[PDB]
Amino acid sequence: EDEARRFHGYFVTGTLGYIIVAAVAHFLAWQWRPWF
Amino acid sequence: MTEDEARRFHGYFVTGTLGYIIVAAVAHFLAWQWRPWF
Amino acid sequence: MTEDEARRFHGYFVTGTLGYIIVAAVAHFLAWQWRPWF
Amino acid sequence: HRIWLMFDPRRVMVAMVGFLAVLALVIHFILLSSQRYSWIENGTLSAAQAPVGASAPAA
Amino acid sequence: HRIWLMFDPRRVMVAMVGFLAVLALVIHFILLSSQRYSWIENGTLSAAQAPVGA
Amino acid sequence: MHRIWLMFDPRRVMVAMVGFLAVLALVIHFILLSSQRYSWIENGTLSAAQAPVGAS
Amino acid sequence: MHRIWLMFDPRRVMVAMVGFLAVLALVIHFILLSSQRYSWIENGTLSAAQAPVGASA
Amino acid sequence: IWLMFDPRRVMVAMVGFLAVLALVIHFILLSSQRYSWIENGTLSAAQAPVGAS
Amino acid sequence: MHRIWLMFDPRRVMVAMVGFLAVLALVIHFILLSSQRYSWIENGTLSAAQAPVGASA
Amino acid sequence: SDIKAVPADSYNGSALIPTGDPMIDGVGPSSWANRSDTPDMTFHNTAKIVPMRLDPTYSIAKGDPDPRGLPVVAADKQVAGTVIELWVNRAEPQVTYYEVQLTGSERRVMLPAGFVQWPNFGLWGNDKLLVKAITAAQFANVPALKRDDQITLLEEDMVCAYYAGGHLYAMAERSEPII
Amino acid sequence: AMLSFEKKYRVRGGTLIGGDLFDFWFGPFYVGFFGVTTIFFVTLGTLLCVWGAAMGPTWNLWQISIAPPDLKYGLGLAPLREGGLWQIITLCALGAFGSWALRQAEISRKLGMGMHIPWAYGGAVLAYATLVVIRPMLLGAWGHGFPYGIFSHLDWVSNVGYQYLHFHYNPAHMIAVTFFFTNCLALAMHGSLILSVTNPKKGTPVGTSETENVFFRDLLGYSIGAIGIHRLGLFLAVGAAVWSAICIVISGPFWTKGWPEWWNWWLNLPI
Amino acid sequence: MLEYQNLFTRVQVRTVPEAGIEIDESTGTRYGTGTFSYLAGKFGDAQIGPIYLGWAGVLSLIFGFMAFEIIGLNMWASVGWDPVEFIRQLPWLALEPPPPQYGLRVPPLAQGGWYLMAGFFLTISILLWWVRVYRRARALNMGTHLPWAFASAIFLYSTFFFQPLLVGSWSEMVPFGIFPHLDWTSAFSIRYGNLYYNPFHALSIAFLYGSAVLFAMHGATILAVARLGGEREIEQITDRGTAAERSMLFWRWTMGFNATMESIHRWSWWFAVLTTFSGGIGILLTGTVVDNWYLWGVKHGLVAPYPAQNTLTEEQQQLLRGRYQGTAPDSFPSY
Amino acid sequence: MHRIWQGMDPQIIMSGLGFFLAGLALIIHMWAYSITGWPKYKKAQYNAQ
Amino acid sequence: PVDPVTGQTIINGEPVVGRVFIMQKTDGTVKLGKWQAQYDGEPTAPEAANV
Amino acid sequence: MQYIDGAQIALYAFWLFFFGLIIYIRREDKREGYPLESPQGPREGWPAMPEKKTYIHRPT
Ligand SMILES: CCCCCCCCCCCCCC(=O)OC[C@H](COP(=O)(O)OCC(O)COP(=O)(O)OC[C@@H](COC(=O)CCCCCCCCCCCCC)OC(=O)CCCCCCCCCCCCC)OC(=O)CCCCCCCCCCCCC
Ligand SMILES: CCCCCCCCCCCCCC(=O)OC[C@H](COP(=O)(O)OCC(O)COP(=O)(O)OC[C@@H](COC(=O)CCCCCCCCCCCCC)OC(=O)CCCCCCCCCCCCC)OC(=O)CCCCCCCCCCCCC
Ligand code: BCL
Ligand code: BCL
Ligand SMILES: CC[C@H]1c2cc3[nH]c4c(c3C)C(=O)[C@H](C(=O)OC)c4c3nc(cc4[nH]c(cc(n2)[C@@H]1C)c(C(C)=O)c4C)[C@@H](C)[C@@H]3CCC(=O)OC/C=C(\C)CCC[C@H](C)CCC[C@H](C)CCCC(C)C
Ligand SMILES: CC(C)=CCC/C(C)=C/CC/C(C)=C/CC/C(C)=C/CC/C(C)=C/CC/C(C)=C/CC/C(C)=C/CC/C(C)=C/CC1=C(C)C(=O)c2ccccc2C1=O
Ligand SMILES: COC(C)(C)C/C=C/C(C)=C/C=C/C(C=O)=C/C=C/C(C)=C/C=C/C=C(C)/C=C/C=C(\C)CC/C=C(C)/C=C/C=C(\C)C(=O)O
Ligand SMILES: COC(C)(C)C/C=C/C(C)=C/C=C/C(C=O)=C/C=C/C(C)=C/C=C/C=C(C)/C=C/C=C(\C)CC/C=C(C)/C=C/C=C(\C)C(=O)O
Ligand SMILES: COC(C)(C)C/C=C/C(C)=C/C=C/C(C=O)=C/C=C/C(C)=C/C=C/C=C(C)/C=C/C=C(\C)CC/C=C(C)/C=C\C=C(/C)C(=O)O
Ligand SMILES: COC(C)(C)C/C=C/C(C)=C/C=C/C(C)=C/C=C/C(C)=C/C=C\C=C(C)\C=C\C=C(C)\C=C\C=C(C)\C=C\CC(C)(C)OC
Ligand SMILES: CCCCCCCCCCCCO[C@@H]1O[C@H](CO)[C@@H](O[C@H]2O[C@H](CO)[C@@H](O)[C@H](O)[C@H]2O)[C@H](O)[C@H]1O
Ligand SMILES: [Fe+3]
Repeated sequence: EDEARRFHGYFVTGTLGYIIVAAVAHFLAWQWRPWF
Repeated sequence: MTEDEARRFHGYFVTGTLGYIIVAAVAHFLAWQWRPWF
Repeated sequence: MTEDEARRFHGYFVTGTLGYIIVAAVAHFLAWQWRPWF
Repeated sequence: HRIWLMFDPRRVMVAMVGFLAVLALVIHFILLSSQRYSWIENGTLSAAQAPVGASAPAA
Repeated sequence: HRIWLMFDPRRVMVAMVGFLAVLALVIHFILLSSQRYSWIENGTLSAAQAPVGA
Repeated sequence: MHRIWLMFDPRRVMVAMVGFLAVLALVIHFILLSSQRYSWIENGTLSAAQAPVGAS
Repeated sequence: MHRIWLMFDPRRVMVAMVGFLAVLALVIHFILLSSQRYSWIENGTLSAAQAPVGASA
Repeated sequence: IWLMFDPRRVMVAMVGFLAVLALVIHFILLSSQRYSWIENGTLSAAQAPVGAS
Repeated sequence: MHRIWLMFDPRRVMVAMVGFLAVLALVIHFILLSSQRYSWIENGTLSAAQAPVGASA
Repeated sequence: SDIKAVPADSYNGSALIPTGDPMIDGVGPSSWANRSDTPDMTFHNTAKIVPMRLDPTYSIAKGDPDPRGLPVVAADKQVAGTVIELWVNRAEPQVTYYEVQLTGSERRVMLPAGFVQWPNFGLWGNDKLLVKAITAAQFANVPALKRDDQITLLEEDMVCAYYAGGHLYAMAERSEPII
Repeated sequence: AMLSFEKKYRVRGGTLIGGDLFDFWFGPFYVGFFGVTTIFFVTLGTLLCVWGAAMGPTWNLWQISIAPPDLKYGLGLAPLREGGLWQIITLCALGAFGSWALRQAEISRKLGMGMHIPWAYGGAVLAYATLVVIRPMLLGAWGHGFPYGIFSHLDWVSNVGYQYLHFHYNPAHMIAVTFFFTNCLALAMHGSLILSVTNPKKGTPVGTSETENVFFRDLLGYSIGAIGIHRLGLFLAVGAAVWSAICIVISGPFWTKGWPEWWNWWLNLPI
Repeated sequence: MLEYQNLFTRVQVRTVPEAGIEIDESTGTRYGTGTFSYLAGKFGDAQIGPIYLGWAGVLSLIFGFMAFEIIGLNMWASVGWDPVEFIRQLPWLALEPPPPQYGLRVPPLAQGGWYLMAGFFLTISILLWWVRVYRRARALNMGTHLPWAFASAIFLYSTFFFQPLLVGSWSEMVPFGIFPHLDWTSAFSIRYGNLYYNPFHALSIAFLYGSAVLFAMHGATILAVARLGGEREIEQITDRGTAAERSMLFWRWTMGFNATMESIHRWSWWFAVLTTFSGGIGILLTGTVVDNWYLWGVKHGLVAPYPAQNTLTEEQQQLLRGRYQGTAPDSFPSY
Repeated sequence: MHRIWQGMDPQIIMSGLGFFLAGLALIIHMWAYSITGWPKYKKAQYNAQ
Repeated sequence: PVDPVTGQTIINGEPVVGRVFIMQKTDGTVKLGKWQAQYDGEPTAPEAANV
Repeated sequence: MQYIDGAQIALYAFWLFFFGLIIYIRREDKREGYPLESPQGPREGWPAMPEKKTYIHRPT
């Protein structure tokens, strides 16, 4: 369906944005107080 | 619900979300000046 | 529930709230004379 | 003034009387529980002998 | 007055009698167990001899 | 800006707003009453220099 | 963003997000109030140098 | 791809799981000694607590 | 080994296995967290030579 | 369209006031649900609720009074009729209905067994059937059945609803507050 | 909002106190005179509970405790800060529970139903009243009641139980515990039976009322009726509360020694 | 005078006893034809009908009777085989677990061996009864909800075996006795520091009270609409009548939300099952993860503060320290 | 080699690229702050006097 | 400190009008802390069992 | 770690399961009598309406 191809693009973009905003957060926390 | 009303609602919803986040950012700036947590 | 019939109840309600608040203000003045809280 | 078309005046009156009764009783009871304003026991004290609370760690 | 057109007298006065009785009982009972106004025990004391909370 | 009243009717909004505001006000007043610095029924008449402060 | 309101009810989303944000704000404010460093009702007048700090190694 | 799973249910479940997991991790960190950031967040990495050897 | 999907519903199998795998991951992570040697939140900064070891008998 | 009840006022949440007779109109506690117009069946595809005359195997346990030939006293302490037949539930053996012949006869009405009380809670002499909900005059308005050998679920609900609604709509002092 | 079938049932009449004034619906709730009274008592009692929490040393939900007065104030209204607040909260709770029962009676009188639900709730109300009114009156002090706190009332239960050395030996406590356990067992059986008949083995039709009786007759040899199981559940659940009230009201007012010693009568039978 | 409360039935109707739905009878059969009890018919159904017996039921009966016989004979031997003392002291008698010093090793026959035999046989019979319940359910094409509720009950029962195994001693098991098993309950709470502060114990208490609440509510609701045909819940579920509609509306108007005629039984099922499930978890956690529940409650902020009732001096704190309980004296000293 | 774009909304590509570049720039800026010792030394200069 | 002339309580160098009392919560209760602090003032740990 | 212990972890696992169970039972509670009747249109609380469920009947 066309729907499962237009919705999919926005879902993938949102997932990527969320994941790598989380990556920024983890890098900040590592600089502040590393856990390893 | 059709496309036009969805667009008109989306504009206001996005503006409200971003404005609320900006106001919370100012609140966090004030709290940081008062007593920083890092 | 006409306009003419809501206006009357609004007048009495506003006068009653007026009077109640003023009488309570007098009570607080008397209580302040007896034992102030600030 | 047209608020009485959206709300029943009778129900509003009952609700307001109930709310004011509860608030008045709660405030009078809170004051009765206090030390400075337990007027049944210490109402005859002047304002210069009425209790005033102070901090324990700073005492 | 027109309030009796909005509120039935029979119901209103029964409710007010109940509330008034409850309030009077609560006040009398609060006074009865206080130190200053325990009139069943210390009602014969004068106003100078009556207890005063510190 | 008035179209919100076409999505949320005024009656329910006013009832919810009144209830939430009352609960929040009572909660804040009670939190202040339970504290040492703002127990105004007891201290109340103390000046700002005499009021309690939390430990450093 | 293209088809999020034909697919999700705006009224439902508004009510749910208002409830979630109210609960989260209450939880954060209460966590801060329960702490020692950020018990602002009692020690809010302290400067940042006098505020309590947790124990160090 | 998104034909055998009803994207709506997927999104609600994913949001709920992510919120629960984030709350759990944040609270576990808040209950620890090394990462009790409300109280000891101003300490440097050298002054932060470390578990016993 | 392919014709199991005409014999087992793919959707129910995937839901069951994702649930089982998530439960297993949580259980293992929490067991490791409750141990002495792998309490990585507290002692993750220790080197492998300073990490706790069970009593040698 | 079939809700014979006008709102008291325009404020939402207000109670409705029936226009005609609530008992037959079907409003308030006199209302019934539109169930299927087929009889209730047993495990063997037989009518579940049947008169005792249609099944000779059933009987009345020794020790229990026989309600047949007993007067049925109504809410107004007026005898409305006499019991002439018992409808029983075949799946679960119990008394479910009482067929009552009217004082003027010529017709019969169904009386649910759950609305029937016995004198002295069935401890002392049981010589009359007490029905506190409906008065004697209203027994003539109990909805009739299509057949005399089976009763559908719709008729079941209709009869039960009519009898239940008379705990509020029989007299005038019943729908009115005690003070 | 309203259910699909709700509208035809929302009519006037059936109230005990009041008329058309208190005969409306606030959202899904029905408001009567006793609904208004319930709101009044609930609000006053809850606000006084919050005040008692504010007076105490903590805001922790588990540790909040509003305690009854000392025994020395016997049957008198103690000072508010020394247990009188507990007494006022108790009065509010009694009013609220009575109003809840009467409002339920009004609602059942409006749908054409029987009066069973208010009377069933009356058993729990009677147990609470025995705890805070009847037993403290017989013992002669309001300080015999239990404190209002999530875990402090557990401490009260523990100490009151050990006031009689071994509270397990209370015969009425044993009967009440049996009632509770049998009620839980019967509830599990009834829920399972109904669900298994309406949700049978996949591919098979929905079972009938004879299937229930046949199953329980095959398993236990006896099957109580469809009406019988509901009668039994009501009797078990309400009797648990009634026997709880009996068990607590005999400890202190009637028996002051250790409960095990009470079994002397059984060991001293003439046989 | 009063409305018919549907509490008792005045007119009973008799018929030929119901033989039962045709079921497979290759491994077991139905015994009896079906008799009628008048007193039982007053309150509910009157037929004391046939009972099915098969492999699992017979085996369960044999094992359970063996456990019952072992328990009873040990109780009888504990009073010196006196029948008068056996009946008089029956609530105080017990079959006692082994001594603590044996751990998990087999004890002497007169000092806990009989206890373990009886426990094993009782466990086997309970599991065989579970199999019988499952088979009786599936023979009538019903769902297996009752088997999985009985499984929750069995889980709580099996924690009384698994917790003593986890702490490492059969002495911690529950004795077979009316009063002594209550003694064990009290001593278990005392030993591990006030089981009131076990969160899963509090949870299971909440579910037990809620089961009583739910059954009172459901029974009163169905009895209140039985005049409208409400007790026939299957038909009210598959064809919703006015009784189900009124039952829903009563609770919707009362507490603002409601269930359906079918999902109220889901509520009941889950409350009853959770009562034993959370309790079993709480028992399994005791003595293995937490040894003092009051101290766990203090750690997690569960314990309300009270003013100190006593203060101890420096020498009193050393003096008032005691000693952990040890073994009983095996000699009668002469002084 | 321009046909990879066929079938994709350009705005989605630009949004994903912007997210990538924002996160990468933030991470590498923090990395470089730690490596170079800036602005710590200049901040120390302006706070010492 | 108390003013030796007017008999008035002084708080941070300021006199107070009234009878100053030290505020406390209900019946002088204090929130509990760590579980290990439950043994401050209690007797030391009991000795090992006699077996 | 030190503050976290097995009883706490198990308790929060139970809380999560209990909330999921309450959601499921509330989903079942709306199988009859929904959607609600309101002037603003059809109404569904949380959780939303479930899919239509049909039963199986024996042939005649
Ligand atoms: C735990 C889970 C939670 C869960 C919480 C979240 C979920 C809640 C779900 C609740 C059920 C479903 C929703 C629903 O239908 O709700 C009913 C109502 C819509 O009602 P409706 O369908 O329009 O039907 C109303 C109809 O009956 C018409 O009523 P009318 O408008 O004529 O008036 C009825 C009432 C109100 O009277 C008014 O005048 C209303 C406006 C003024 C209110 C305050 C008046 C008092 C003075 C100021 C106080 C305030 C001053 C600041 O009139 C009555 O008589 C009814 C009330 C009782 C009166 C007797 C008692 C008197 C004493 C009361 C003392 C205490 C209260 C003050 O809906 C709404 O209002 C929508 C918004 C939701 C409201 C509740 C929000 C609660 C927020 C709580 C936040 C904190 C949580 C911890
Ligand atoms: C002695 C030791 C034991 C001691 C303690 C023992 C406790 C026992 C607990 C038992 C729980 C279920 C109770 C029950 O209703 O049983 C009846 C049913 C038998 O029914 P039937 O004879 O087949 O009848 C057929 C039909 O009538 C069933 O209809 P009914 O209405 O009874 O059941 C409705 C079904 C509908 O199923 C669905 O819609 C499919 C999806 C169900 C959920 C799947 C995922 C669950 C989570 C997985 C991770 C779970 C991780 C924990 O529904 C049910 O039976 C249960 C409905 C859900 C109940 C609440 C779930 C809440 C979950 C919250 C999660 C957290 C959210 C934040 O028995 C069953 O076992 C049903 C399930 C049978 C299929 C296998 C399921 C498991 C497959 C994977 C393991 C395979 C073996 C190794
Ligand atoms: C020690 C390191 C050196 C230095 C070395 C370099 C080098 C080497 C390079 C840069 C580059 C750049 N540097 Mg640098 N840089 C320094 C200090 C700074 C400072 C500063 C005030 O300290 C600033 C503002 C900048 C700015 C910049 C950018 C113009 C540019 C990266 C662009 C890009 O792709 O963005 C990403 C593009 C976007 C559209 C996203 C921007 C995202 C923002 C930053 C995210 C945070 C804000 C957030 C959205 C706000 C809303 C949310 C909340 C409400 C708060 N530099 C110091 C002196 N910098 C790079 C470049 O291209 O230079 C020409 C590069 O290679
Ligand atoms: C001083 C005593 C302690 C205490 C110690 C304990 C202990 C110890 C336990 C409980 C447990 C429970 N307690 Mg207690 N409890 C106290 C105070 C209370 C109070 C109160 C008002 O004070 C209440 C209401 C409760 C209530 C509860 C229940 C919620 C729970 C048990 C459910 C249950 O048994 O189902 C009944 C179900 C079963 C017993 C399951 C097994 C049934 C089996 C399958 C049946 C087999 C029958 C067999 C075939 C028959 C024949 C035998 C013949 C010999 C052949 N406790 C205090 C604090 N409590 C239990 C629990 O779960 O705790 C977490 C538990 O073990
Ligand atoms: C949801 C949890 C609740 C629950 C659920 C539950 N229990 C269940 C079930 C369910 C759903 C069943 O399916 C199952 C059952 O069949 O119930 C009818 C069962 C059951 N719950 C039982 C009991 C029970 N349940 C309890 C508790 C509860 N069960 C919880 C509250 C308790 C308590 C409170 O302690 C008990 C005692 C049984 C009735 C039954 C399981 C039967 C079983 O396993 O039997 C095995 C068989 C034997 C042990 C044979 C014994 C034979 C005789 C007892 C001895 C010999 C007698 C002699 C012949 C005559 C007399 C002596 C002579 C000298 C006179
Ligand atoms: C013959 C024989 C053998 C007898 C043996 C029986 C024996 C021995 C029994 C023991 C006897 C003894 C001594 C026991 C004492 C029993 C007592 C004290 C009896 C109480 C009588 C009784 C019926 C109980 C309660 C009375 C009731 C129901 C009161 C209601 C009165 C009424 C209708 C008025 C409404 C006002 C009320 C109820 C007040 C609450 C109320 C208040 C106060 C508002 O301000 C308010 C404002 C706005 C909105 C709402 C409210 C609101 O709800
Ligand atoms: C102690 O530390 C712990 C706490 C443990 C760690 C924390 C952990 C966690 C997990 C935190 C979670 C954070 C989080 C997750 O992302 C938080 C997520 C936050 C989010 C998304 C906020 C978004 C808010 C958006 C708002 C307010 C929008 C408002 C819109 C308005 C006002 C306009 C609408 C009006 C209209 C449209 C009218 C027109 C009508 C029209 C036209 C009409 O109707 O016609
Ligand atoms: C310890 O500290 C804590 C406690 C914590 C701190 C507390 C904090 C808080 C939260 C305080 C809240 C305060 C508050 C607001 O929220 C308080 C709000 C007060 C208000 C609004 C009071 C209003 C009173 C109104 C009155 C009395 C009106 C009477 C009207 C009359 C008599 C007219 C009727 C006449 C009629 C009918 C005849 C005409 C009929 C006609 C013509 C007809 O018949 O038609
Ligand atoms: C102590 O340590 C312990 C904790 C124990 C160790 C931990 C262990 C474990 C088990 C960790 C688990 C990790 C994990 C996996 O399990 C982690 C999994 C993470 C994942 C996958 C995250 C993905 C997030 C995706 C998001 C946010 C997407 C948002 C999408 C948006 C905004 C776009 C929506 C809008 C659209 C599409 C518009 C069109 C709609 C249209 C057209 C329409 O709808 O019609
Ligand atoms: C006429 O007299 C005779 C003697 C002929 C018959 C009369 C009998 C009478 C009067 C019997 C009376 C019985 C009574 C009063 C019984 C009371 C029982 C009670 C109250 C029991 C309560 C609780 C008991 C519990 C919870 C016991 C649980 C035991 C468990 C879980 C044991 C498990 C053991 C296992 C699995 C053992 C395994 C064997 C291993 C593997 C360890 O082998 C080495
Ligand atoms: C082994 C011994 C026998 C065990 C079984 C005993 C069976 C009988 C006891 C259980 C039933 C007791 O029966 C009980 O009767 C009393 C009247 O006294 C009823 O009434 C009681 O509760 C109601 C509820 O509000 C109160 O209004 C009333 O004042 C009070 O007496 C109870 O609702 C009913 O539960
Ligand atoms: Fe039922």
